[PDB]
Amino acid sequence: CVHHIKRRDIVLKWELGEGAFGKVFLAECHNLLDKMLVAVKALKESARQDFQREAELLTMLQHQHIVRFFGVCTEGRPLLMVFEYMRHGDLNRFLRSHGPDAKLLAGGEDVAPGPLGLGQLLAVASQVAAGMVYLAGLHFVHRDLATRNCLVGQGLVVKIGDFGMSRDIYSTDYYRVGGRTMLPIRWMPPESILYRKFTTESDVWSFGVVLWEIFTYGKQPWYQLSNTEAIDCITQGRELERPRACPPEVYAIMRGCWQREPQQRHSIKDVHARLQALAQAHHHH
Ligand SMILES: COc1cc(-c2cn(CC(=O)Nc3cc(C4CC4)nn3-c3ccccc3)nn2)ccc1-n1cnc(C)c1
Ligand SMILES: [Cl-]
Repeated sequence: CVHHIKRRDIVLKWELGEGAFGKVFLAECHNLLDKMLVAVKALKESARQDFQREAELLTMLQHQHIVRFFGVCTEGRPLLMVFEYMRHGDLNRFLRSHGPDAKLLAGGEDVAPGPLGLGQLLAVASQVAAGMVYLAGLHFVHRDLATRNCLVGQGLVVKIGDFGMSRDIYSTDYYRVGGRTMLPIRWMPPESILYRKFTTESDVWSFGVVLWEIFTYGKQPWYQLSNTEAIDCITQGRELERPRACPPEVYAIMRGCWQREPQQRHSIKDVHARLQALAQAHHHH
């Protein structure tokens, strides 16, 4: 039940990013909800079946913390996928520009430049956890949860996607095991690195790594290490250090996501419930 969009109704503004399989542009869309900003993904190239499967999946996935999908454009070439426009771009970039050095990075006119506070970091964390609760409820395995795969809209609205253009400007976040198989090893637990076992339990481990990215203002996990050294540390069971901005109670949540046995990891629903309770308790303080 994929919604179709006339090519005449899409006005491309500029190219945001490019990957091996697609191109993402900022665009204007007419008669969707007159003149609306949207983000358009163009299919570069089998590929048409993957595009069809994705469009169907994105029409079915509907949640306030999953990237909004408006439809496709199958009239002519390239094939297009229309997504919502999220002003603040990807969450990794957003965290890096609203960190301890935000004042140095800020434009002269930027509103109240400075590092995000605890309340804001907990609201970002709780929103990503809510999206992961929804996917787990559908028995859907993301396999590449990371802040680079989240978008931030005006009003600190956070939504999860799966971009693969992430595999271009964030090519350093992937390890090539062979051919075209790019693994986000720094976000993966030992069973995924060793045997490519991806489940809702390997996604909860990645959510723990997302919490660490959030509380370090977007640092790359294991940044001190090469890909082979990070693989060795993870399989040996080394844990990421508690971030300076991370309260001990948030680090206890990360540790719950990082239990060695996948079945011993806390469920994403309990992780979200705990994050939502900490965000509520801090609201007025
Ligand atoms: C990086 O920025 C954007 C990048 C996209 C975008 C979208 N997609 C596809 C995409 O997100 N796909 C997707 C989402 C999911 C959900 C987690 C469950 N699953 N899959 C999925 C499934 C099977 C196979 C491949 C993917 N790729 N790029 C869109 C807007 C934006 N942007 C906005 N605003 C701005 C300024 C940019
Ligand atoms: Cl602890």
